[PDB]
Amino acid sequence: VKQDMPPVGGYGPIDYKRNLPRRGLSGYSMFAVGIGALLFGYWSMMRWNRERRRLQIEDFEARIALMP
Amino acid sequence: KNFSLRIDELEEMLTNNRIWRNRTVDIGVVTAEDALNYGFSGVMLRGSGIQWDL
Repeated sequence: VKQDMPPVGGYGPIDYKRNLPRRGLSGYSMFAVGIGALLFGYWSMMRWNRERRRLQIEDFEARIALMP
Repeated sequence: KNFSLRIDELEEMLTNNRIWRNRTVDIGVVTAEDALNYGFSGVMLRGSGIQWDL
């Protein structure tokens, strides 16, 4: 007989498309989430600085009463 | 099959990497007159201008 290696009835297709999905976002979405996180940080820090100045006024009362 | 996938993944990795692109943009410019008379061949002559293939 003859037992070389041919392909049996042809083989399949080999792909060559530049497969790129551009999985990302939109610039409006970026700007929205950035401004939202920024405003959240600014508000919470504003409330914390208010509380902190209250406590620093309490330290003022401490040194003012203690002085004589 | 696997190498078609792997070379798509190399194009995934590099190739619109900002740092590699803007690392190498405008270096090694070769005019076609010089590409002929300086005796370059193959990948250079494909890579600049003339439509030649052995």
